[PDB]
Amino acid sequence: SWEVGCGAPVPLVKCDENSPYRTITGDCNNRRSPALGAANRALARWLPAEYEDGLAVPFGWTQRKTRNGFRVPLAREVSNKIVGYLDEEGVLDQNRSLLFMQWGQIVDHDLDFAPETELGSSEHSKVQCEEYCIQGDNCFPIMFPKNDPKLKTQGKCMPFFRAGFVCPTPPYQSLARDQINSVTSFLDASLVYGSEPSLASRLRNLSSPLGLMAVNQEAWDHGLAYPPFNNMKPSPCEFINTTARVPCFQAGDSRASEQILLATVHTLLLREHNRLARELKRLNPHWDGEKLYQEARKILGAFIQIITFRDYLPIVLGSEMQKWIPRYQGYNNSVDPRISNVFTFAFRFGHMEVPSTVSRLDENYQPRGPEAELPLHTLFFNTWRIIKDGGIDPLVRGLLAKKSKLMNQNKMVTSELRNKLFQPTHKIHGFDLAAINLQRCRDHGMPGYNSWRGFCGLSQPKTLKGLQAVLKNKILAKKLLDLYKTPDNIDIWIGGNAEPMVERGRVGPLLACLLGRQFQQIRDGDRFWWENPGVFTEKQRDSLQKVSFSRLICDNTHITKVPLHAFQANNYPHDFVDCSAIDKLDLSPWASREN
Amino acid sequence: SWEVGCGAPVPLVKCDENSPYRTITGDCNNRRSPALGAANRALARWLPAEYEDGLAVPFGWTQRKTRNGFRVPLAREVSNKIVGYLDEEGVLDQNRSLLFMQWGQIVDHDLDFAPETELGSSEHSKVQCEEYCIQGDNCFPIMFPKNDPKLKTQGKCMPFFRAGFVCPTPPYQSLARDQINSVTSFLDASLVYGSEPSLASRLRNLSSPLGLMAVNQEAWDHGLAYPPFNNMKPSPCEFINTTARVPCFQAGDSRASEQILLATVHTLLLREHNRLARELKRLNPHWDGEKLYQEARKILGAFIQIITFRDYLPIVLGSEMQKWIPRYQGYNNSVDPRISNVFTFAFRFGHMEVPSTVSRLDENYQPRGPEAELPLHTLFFNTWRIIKDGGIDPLVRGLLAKKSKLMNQNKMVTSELRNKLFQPTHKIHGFDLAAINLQRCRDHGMPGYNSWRGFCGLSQPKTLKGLQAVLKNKILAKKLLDLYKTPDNIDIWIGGNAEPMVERGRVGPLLACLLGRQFQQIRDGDRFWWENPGVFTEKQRDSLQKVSFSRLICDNTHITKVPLHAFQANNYPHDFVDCSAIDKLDLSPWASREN
Ligand code: HEM
Ligand code: HEM
Ligand SMILES: *[C@@H]1O[C@H](CO)[C@@H](O[C@@H]2O[C@H](CO)[C@@H](O[C@H]3O[C@H](CO)[C@@H](O)[C@H](O)[C@@H]3O)[C@H](O)[C@H]2NC(C)=O)[C@H](O)[C@H]1NC(C)=O
Ligand SMILES: *[C@@H]1O[C@H](CO)[C@@H](O[C@@H]2O[C@H](CO)[C@@H](O[C@H]3O[C@H](CO)[C@@H](O)[C@H](O)[C@@H]3O)[C@H](O)[C@H]2NC(C)=O)[C@H](O)[C@H]1NC(C)=O
Ligand SMILES: *[C@@H]1O[C@H](CO)[C@@H](O[C@@H]2O[C@H](CO)[C@@H](O)[C@H](O)[C@H]2NC(C)=O)[C@H](O)[C@H]1NC(C)=O
Ligand SMILES: *[C@@H]1O[C@H](CO)[C@@H](O[C@@H]2O[C@H](CO)[C@@H](O)[C@H](O)[C@H]2NC(C)=O)[C@H](O)[C@H]1NC(C)=O
Ligand SMILES: *[C@@H]1O[C@H](CO)[C@@H](O[C@@H]2O[C@H](CO)[C@@H](O)[C@H](O)[C@H]2NC(C)=O)[C@H](O)[C@H]1NC(C)=O
Ligand SMILES: *[C@@H]1O[C@H](CO)[C@@H](O[C@@H]2O[C@H](CO)[C@@H](O)[C@H](O)[C@H]2NC(C)=O)[C@H](O)[C@H]1NC(C)=O
Ligand SMILES: *[C@@H]1O[C@H](CO)[C@@H](O)[C@H](O)[C@H]1NC(C)=O
Ligand SMILES: *[C@@H]1O[C@H](CO)[C@@H](O)[C@H](O)[C@H]1NC(C)=O
Ligand SMILES: [Ca+2]
Ligand SMILES: [Ca+2]
Repeated sequence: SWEVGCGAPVPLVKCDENSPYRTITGDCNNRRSPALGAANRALARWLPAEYEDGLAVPFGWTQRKTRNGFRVPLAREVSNKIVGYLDEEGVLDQNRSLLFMQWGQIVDHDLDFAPETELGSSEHSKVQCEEYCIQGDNCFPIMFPKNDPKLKTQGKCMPFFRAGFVCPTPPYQSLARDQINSVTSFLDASLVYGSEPSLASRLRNLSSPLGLMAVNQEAWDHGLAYPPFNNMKPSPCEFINTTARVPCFQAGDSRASEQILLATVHTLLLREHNRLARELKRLNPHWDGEKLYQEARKILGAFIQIITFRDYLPIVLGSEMQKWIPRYQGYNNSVDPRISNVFTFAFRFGHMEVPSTVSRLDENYQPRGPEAELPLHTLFFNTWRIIKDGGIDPLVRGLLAKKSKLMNQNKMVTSELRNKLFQPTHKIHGFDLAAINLQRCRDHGMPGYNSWRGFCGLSQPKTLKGLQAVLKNKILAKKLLDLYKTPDNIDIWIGGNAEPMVERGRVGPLLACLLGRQFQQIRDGDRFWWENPGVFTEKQRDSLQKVSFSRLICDNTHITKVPLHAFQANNYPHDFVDCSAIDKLDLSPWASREN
Repeated sequence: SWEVGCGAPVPLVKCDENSPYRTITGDCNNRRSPALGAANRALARWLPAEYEDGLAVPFGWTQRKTRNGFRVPLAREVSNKIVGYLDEEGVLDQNRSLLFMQWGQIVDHDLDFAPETELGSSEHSKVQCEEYCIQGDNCFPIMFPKNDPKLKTQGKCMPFFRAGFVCPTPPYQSLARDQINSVTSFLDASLVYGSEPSLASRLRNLSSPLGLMAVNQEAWDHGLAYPPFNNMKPSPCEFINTTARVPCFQAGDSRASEQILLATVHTLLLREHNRLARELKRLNPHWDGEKLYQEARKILGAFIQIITFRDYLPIVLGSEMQKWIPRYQGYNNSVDPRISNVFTFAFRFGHMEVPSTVSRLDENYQPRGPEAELPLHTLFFNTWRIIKDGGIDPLVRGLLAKKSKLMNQNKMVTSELRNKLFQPTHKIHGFDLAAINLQRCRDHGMPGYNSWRGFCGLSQPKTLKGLQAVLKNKILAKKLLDLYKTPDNIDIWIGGNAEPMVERGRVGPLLACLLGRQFQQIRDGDRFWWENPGVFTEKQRDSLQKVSFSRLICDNTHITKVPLHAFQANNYPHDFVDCSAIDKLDLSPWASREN
């Protein structure tokens, strides 16, 4: 039967039909099922939801209940007992640029986003959670264990809310809970253009009839632009440095400002749009604005798919790609292009690759000034360090020359992320990303480590001597279940990352499986995948295989010497070459001849 | 309506059932229904709650919904246009002592306390209501009209927190909201003995046999008692004058020290008890420390009741007393003894009987001192002016010799109360009792004015020519609805207080009703009312029939000249006689004898 409980707000689009262009909402990619893969629809489930009341309450809610006959360890304890580490000494991946984790957070962002629930924009229930730590309704506090340093400093807990679900979000019911994905499952640069038409036009210079993205009129970077400042007052980017008074940037996506390096690449993508539109305009003079805006948007998306599948995914899945992402072979009209719930917890591995400091290099890539080397922690929702401090050129260099953190079984998440996190809703710099990642698993109802090791075809260990075989490490295998008590209860985020990394990759057996599949599907089920016949022509493609992130730099900044392979470890004199040694993306084929 | 309801936090006890003594909590009075009339229950309702969303948002909080098709007047605006005046001359009630005014406030405090809501305990939210004046779930501001003084001087609005409701304290749903009465509904002098098991005890000197209430050990008044100071740091009493640094008095009821005059009678009471206990002890040598309290505590309540129904009510109601309060025909157990909500707004008529200043007289009832007449406003929460500047003797001569404030359709409430009211919570001296009152009606869900004229079975005016016939004042009737636009929307408090006084009484036909009905009720449903058989003996009564407030003054102060009728006007020295001229209350009939 179909006890299809309740429905949906949803921008209802009617498709065009023959149009050679992508819709904003994400609809119509599919002819037999339109809304399949669009924004604001429940995340998909590869495996049945696992809640305490089997229907919607998270494990670790009604203390006096267990799973599989045990008490689920507090989120914050899992973090301390197993996730943290004090000494940053030589904890850096050595064949991976910082760019390697920045491009990650970007592709993640183009694929998913489960809105937190906040009804409340005047509200004090908003406060019964930050100030009293009382579980009830959407408030699901992250309690602290004994002798947790935070206790003498911030309170009894860390405010935390449940992720919105389909249908409303308020007085919730009926069938097994499924949370929403407010973005589009396609690598369609929807972080640059948006997911709701309403906002996709706000982003637009629509007074000049030459298709351009709206840009800042009050701030500059050597005659180069920054995204437009966001409207809404009580923005956090202002709070950080009350004096400076420079707000967050506004982009197709709403997380663009979390950290100064994220904002930076958001600027390159915004910038590449314009070089492309202007260019096309000059070549196809008769072309009209709307035509420019989308031929550009199309060029750009092709870009995010080629960098992502040619340069980025090989080196994550490593030797497990050929196995999961077979070589492309046409639109498989019948493949779920949607993002599964788990994916959004399996692609969080990146969290473990964020270094504890971001540095600014000066034209010869030398640490510039008295404060070129800052703490990751003083960079969340920070834009003034950009507007009022050298622009983003010195930051882009950092990304090219400095390396990312390497996932170490006994150095998982830097404290800058596990102890001093800034949440846009709050005032302190004392939240924890690891703990959040852990309850958030429970909020969404994920099944356990074993039920997932299963989904992939790997042994489901039960003996502590068994966990050791997989994790290839005793003391980790031990600390782990002195907490969970059984392999069947370990949270996927942690349980997955605990595994050693596959050959020449950056994630193990289970993560490789969950990512591999997901990615293949949004690539085989996307009607606009660039390589699929019709979306572009033989000659347009030929020109597209020559793009590179290195080239992206050369055309939108004043950097001059850059690496051929922006994603691997590169020292400054040798591994760098002046831009004229690198391919250019010939937009000639885009030329349209009249008669 | 015979149905179920929210059974929230209430001290639970077991009815002994044959104890000749009232419980402190008020519980067990009623045999068939225990709770009835108990403290911390929430207020009898005589009419439907009227709220804007039919459940809990005050009328006039959502800035666009109406009442009966019309916008509700700002709380403060009514106060400026109607309630206030600038000449305090000729405003004195020629035939009513200041004491009149004062006994009314004692009888009220014995009957009802609706706690306003929250505190927080280190809160960022008390701050969001006294700075930005932002509306929000517990904070319902009082906004300042345009062209109002307070604007230039205090700010945008003055703080106001809705009053406590019954299932919760914090935030939620389903039934018409009701406020809590934290004091026993019977006239049992519990402003003295308290309404809580735990406080009730602490308030007594258990370090002796003698069964007495504990007195202050740091300061005495000419060899006489004072109540003990209150622990509470961030005390209002000390803030007034830091140099003096004299804390608030601790009494059976919180408000005990809002003003020098109230805190005063609060001592005569306290002293009355210790006397009785002491006295009883010698006539009954073998009694118990414990038997001493409540034989006295019984003697005391009975005292309140008498003065209230016998010298006091007969002059508030006047020719409407027989109509509502017939002669006692004994305990009618089928009568709801609880205080209705409206009573708590009907009784505030006394807010308009407070004169502009408070005096201090020398033993010849001559102004005593360089600063005898003190403007009222510098007396809210004042204690040092007692303990340190004179004693209570000078004040009590004040009450007996000075006059109250006559209610006058033109001068409603003193400016010492309209503009300069002090609240314990906050710092400045610029609040408005009148505006609090009006705001407070909408908070308590008070049905409109007409909905009450009807309830008492009186003409309901619809037109302006209609409202003039009742108020017997054209101009007023006009000012009133140039603001309310319709008789239906006039806030009870004012509308009630607007009607011209009844014969030989001090309230209009409406209030006469409300107040008459309420009082009769707490008297006919109180199993312990004194005239009731069993409660006190035939002889015991015959001796209680002579208690007088003049005698109270005598036995417990060093005043020797007092009037027979302490409630009306009395000029010195013709209306004053020697304390030897007034009766004494013989306790000989309380003499128990062995076999
Ligand atoms: C600071 C934060 C980052 C940089 C130090 C960072 C980085 C990444 C990378 C590199 C990712 C994948 C390659 C990635 C995936 C996802 N993140 Fe994370 N992130 C920072 C801070 C946050 C915060 C706060 C959140 C919200 C967490 C919550 O669940 O409440 C966050 C989330 C995510 C996320 C969820 C997307 C979604 O489903 O809505 C990823 C897939 N990041 N991040
Ligand atoms: C100062 C205050 C007084 C002295 C000038 C004063 C006096 C009286 C008298 C004489 C009353 C009866 C004849 C009387 C009744 C009630 N009051 Fe009032 N009062 C002073 C100050 C206040 C403040 C502040 C309040 C709270 C107002 C609010 O609505 O928030 C107050 C209340 C009341 C009240 C309500 C009891 C209740 O239902 O909770 C009376 C019946 N007074 N007062
Ligand atoms: C708040 O944001 C301010 C930006 O508007 C920032 O002010 C600037 O920072 C420093 C003050 O210490 C000065 O800048 C110089 O600092 C180093 C030397 O330490 C130089 O190498 C740099 O080139 C740079 O010129 C600026 O004078 C100052 N500007 C202003 C207006 O103060 C503050 O640092 C921020 N304050 C906080 C607490 O975050
Ligand atoms: C703060 O409270 C003080 C009382 O605790 C009060 O001071 C009192 O008033 C004056 C001191 O200024 C003294 O009274 C008079 O004393 C002799 C008469 O005997 C006169 O010659 C003096 O000039 C003075 O007028 C009291 O002794 C003094 N009380 C105490 C305990 O010191 C202040 O007036 C109060 N301040 C405010 C702002 O209210
Ligand atoms: C660092 O990573 C690079 C990137 O993969 C490695 O070079 C690749 O090596 C594989 C075979 O192992 C080849 O398919 C490619 O020709 C190489 N790609 C690039 C971009 O160079 C390199 O071997 C790694 N460095 C070390 C020391 O292992
Ligand atoms: C929209 O596009 C127009 C066209 O370029 C922008 O106007 C130019 O702005 C630059 C720098 O701000 C000036 O040097 C030129 O003089 C302007 N050109 C013309 C023809 O007026 C405009 O700034 C853009 N606005 C937004 C919000 O992006
Ligand atoms: C002041 O008010 C009281 C009560 O209203 C008056 O009391 C009545 O006075 C008249 C004499 O004029 C008689 O009807 C009664 O004997 C009194 N009853 C009471 C309870 O006192 C009082 O007398 C008024 N002042 C004057 C001079 O009448
Ligand atoms: C509690 O009651 C006792 C019993 O009388 C009080 O004790 C006497 O207090 C007087 C007055 O200060 C002293 O002169 C006596 O010396 C005390 N006698 C005894 C046996 O203690 C006591 O002061 C009272 N305390 C309180 C706080 O009320
Ligand atoms: C797509 O589905 C078809 C239909 O069953 C099948 O030929 C094949 O498994 C899929 N093709 C690709 C390229 O994935
Ligand atoms: C007792 O109260 C009941 C209920 O209000 C009422 O019927 C009647 O007035 C009273 N009975 C007598 C005999 O007075
Ligand atoms: Ca997308
Ligand atoms: Ca009482």
